[PDB]
Amino acid sequence: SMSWPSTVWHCFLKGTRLCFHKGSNKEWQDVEDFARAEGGIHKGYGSDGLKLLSHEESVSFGESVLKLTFDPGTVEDGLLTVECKLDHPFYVKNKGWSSFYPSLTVVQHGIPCCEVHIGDVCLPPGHPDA
Repeated sequence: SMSWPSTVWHCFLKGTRLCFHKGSNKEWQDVEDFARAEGGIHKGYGSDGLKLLSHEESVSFGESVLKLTFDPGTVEDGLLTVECKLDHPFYVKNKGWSSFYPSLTVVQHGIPCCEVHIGDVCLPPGHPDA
């Protein structure tokens, strides 16, 4: 609808931290450090979308953050847990732009959003349905 913000890797914005449940690195890593380290252990990861399974809120170094767990749809690829800002937007298949905090997303990105819920399939930029 409104055009994509600048993503670092998959649908994830700057400041996101990634924790892959499977593979050679199961530690938390900054998304930019990860994207630089790739070209490529995770090529194509989540290319059909990332289904949100769970969410919670936390504080990290004085900042309120979300912690989310996503399913890419293949057991062998494994789940992904991320830490992201409260205003992180997601482009949900069959629903469009969504956020856990639509008003904070408006201020930070200018994008009007529905509310995200468990079950939503979050698409990467350039997915055919995105």
